Amino acid sequence: EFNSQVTVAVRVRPFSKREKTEKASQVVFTNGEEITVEHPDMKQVYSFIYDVSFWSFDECHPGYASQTTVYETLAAPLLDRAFEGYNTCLFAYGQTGSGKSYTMMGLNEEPGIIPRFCEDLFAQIAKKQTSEVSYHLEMSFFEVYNEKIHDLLVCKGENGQRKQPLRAREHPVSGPYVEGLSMNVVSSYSDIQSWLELGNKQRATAATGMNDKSSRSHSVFTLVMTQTKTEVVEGEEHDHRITSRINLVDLAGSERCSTAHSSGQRLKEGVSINKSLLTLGKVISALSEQANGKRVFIPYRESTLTWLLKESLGGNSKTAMIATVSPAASNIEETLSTLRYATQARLIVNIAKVNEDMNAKLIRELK
Amino acid sequence: NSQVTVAVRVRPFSKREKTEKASQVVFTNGEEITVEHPDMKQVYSFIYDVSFWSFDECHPGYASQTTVYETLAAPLLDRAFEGYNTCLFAYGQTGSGKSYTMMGLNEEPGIIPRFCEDLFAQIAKKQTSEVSYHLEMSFFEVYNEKIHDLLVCKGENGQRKQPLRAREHPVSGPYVEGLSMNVVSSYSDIQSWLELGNKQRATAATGMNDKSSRSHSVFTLVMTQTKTEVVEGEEHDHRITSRINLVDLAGSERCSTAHSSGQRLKEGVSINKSLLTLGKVISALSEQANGKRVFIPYRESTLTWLLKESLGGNSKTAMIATVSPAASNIEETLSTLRYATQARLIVNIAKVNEDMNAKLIRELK
Ligand SMILES: Nc1ncnc2c1ncn2[C@@H]1O[C@H](COP(=O)(O)OP(=O)(O)O)[C@@H](O)[C@H]1O
Ligand SMILES: Nc1ncnc2c1ncn2[C@@H]1O[C@H](COP(=O)(O)OP(=O)(O)O)[C@@H](O)[C@H]1O
Ligand SMILES: [Mg+2]
Repeated sequence: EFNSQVTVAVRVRPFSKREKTEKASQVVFTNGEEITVEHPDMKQVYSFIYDVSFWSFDECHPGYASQTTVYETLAAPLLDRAFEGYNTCLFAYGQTGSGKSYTMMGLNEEPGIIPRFCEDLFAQIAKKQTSEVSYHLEMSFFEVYNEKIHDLLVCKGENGQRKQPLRAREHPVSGPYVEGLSMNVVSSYSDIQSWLELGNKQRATAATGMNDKSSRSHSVFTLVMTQTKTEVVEGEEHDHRITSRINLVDLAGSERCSTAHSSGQRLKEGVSINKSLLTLGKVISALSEQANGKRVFIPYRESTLTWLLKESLGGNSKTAMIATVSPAASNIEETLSTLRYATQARLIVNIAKVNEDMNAKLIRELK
Repeated sequence: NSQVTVAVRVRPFSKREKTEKASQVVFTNGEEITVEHPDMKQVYSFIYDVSFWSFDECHPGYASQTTVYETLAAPLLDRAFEGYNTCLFAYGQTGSGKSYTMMGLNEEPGIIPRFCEDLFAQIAKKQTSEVSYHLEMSFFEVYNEKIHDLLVCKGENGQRKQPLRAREHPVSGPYVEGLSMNVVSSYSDIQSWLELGNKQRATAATGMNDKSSRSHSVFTLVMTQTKTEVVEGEEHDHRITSRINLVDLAGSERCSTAHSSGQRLKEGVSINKSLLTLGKVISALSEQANGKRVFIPYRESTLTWLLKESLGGNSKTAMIATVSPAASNIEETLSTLRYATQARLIVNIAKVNEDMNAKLIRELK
């Protein structure tokens, strides 16, 4: 009966060193909810509406959306629903050097969404930690690189090459998953921060022409929260459990080989990123046409990313998209591709449900 | 016209099998003998007339020492005083607790002492100085189809086990030629002779324990009840003789699990043959009591031969089987339980033990 719509949001980034050296023009203007793109040639103007818009272009102009603002507007509802008993997903999308990693992870003195999410989660837990409710939290953090899966939260052994790949499998009920994945327990913010540091140090980064710290890999942060609660029953208590999966996803960029001066491994990994975005795009185009009566088959098996995220793009999750765009005029068509895929993702509808861990057993038939 | 009163008696976990987490295989649901294979390959069911669930105290029906005596042995005493013969067989494997079930310990005593004390008490109560009761006793063993007396001390030799032979008196029935009969008046007089005889009984260290019986044991009480004559003349004219028999058989002992070594293979065969004959006799008597014409094979074993008159006519026969509830002794418990069933066994399987969430059907119905 529920049909949860996907929460699309947009973030305009300020000018970069490259776009200031080449004195590129501003074309992405905002008025609040709406985002418009006045082409330089002045032959046509496009405009798009979204649930949420962020304008980090100027640190002084009114309407400046900060890390705390994007958090409190996007992630806090997802935290409320995750405590309610829903699965949640927040995934970034955009081009190279557009503010996806800065938006989600952030830097040391400019945190992104992930640390704030974990911090507020643990705060609400410590503030609701009664004997009525117990809380158990597991985390995983993994990487997709040249269609191979990798665990980020391990201390690699010394060798000429030490990256042990994992395999993806399909459980008939739970859906796709990764076999051999470290699921580490967490009690408070400190362990989370240490694991995040280890993961962001093990992640794949390189220096390319459009970002010196360009992530060469998709990154997924999974939190499994199990909250146990009681009901006065014929015997002992502690007989309700609610599980929730929170998937925070930072993806890479399209990376045109001409601008991004690339030869060898960068081309190779870059090409892999291009094949991962093409598949993802095709899955967001088929999910936006399957929510309009037309019947379509979503291709999730053509990429490990979309295969693992089968349950988030569709299926059972409350999901949100952060499109990242640059205001320069030298990237208009790529910004527009991002905005068109975001406006199509707006039309996605999922079926989110409470994970009472009791269906078909006894209280399903009570109900 | 009397069928056997077969009864079973499960024992509780001991120290070793409670420490080593040996799981329970024998359970109770009113039939009180259901065996769930630990792999749940088969669920057997062993309906019995009487059964004593001495597994854990908190269950209703914890059959204690007093319970088993007052239930199964005291009728044999009330019947002995009626002028009729009785036999009580004890069957169990090494470790089931047959000794603690029949004899008992200094605490929580057993069938033998309860029977003897109640006998002496009822005698002293019914005694009038016009009626009198006299008790003599004998104690022998059957070994490799041969007879031996247990109350005869032996001298200096390798060993002095002399064989006696059985003979049929045309009226008194079968008996042993050369058996020692000894008078008694109190339970110490019996306990002394028993602690003497169980030292000369046959025992050897086989594949099971070093103290495992390899011979059947018969303990016989002969009771003479004499009443006087009021018409005129001699007393000793109204005499009633009763025979109580307390037997202790050995184990079936399969050779597959115990590579018999020449002399441990001559005793297992004999025991296996005697148990088969005993089973045929009991099944034929049960079928007789339910209105059939059959023939009881007394003659295929010295045991049944000498116990003919105690296993036929107006006599009372009981058999108490002792079993363990551990999964370590499943092959032995099923053996003990199959040799005791005078009915049809019921084997089945269905994994309803764990319906996923508290009897799905109660609300899915
Ligand atoms: N809102 C912002 N304020 C200040 N600097 C920003 C902002 N957004 C992005 N940047 C800068 O731009 C770069 C973003 O690179 P990154 O987001 O990692 O690329 P990608 O999104 O392709 O992974 C960083 O060096 C960061 O300092
Ligand atoms: N029904 C019972 N209840 C409690 N304890 C028992 C029971 N049967 C046996 N036991 C304990 O286990 C032992 C009995 O085993 P035992 O008589 O040595 O076996 P067997 O007589 O077959 O050689 C005794 O030590 C006794 O304390
Ligand atoms: Mg990045």
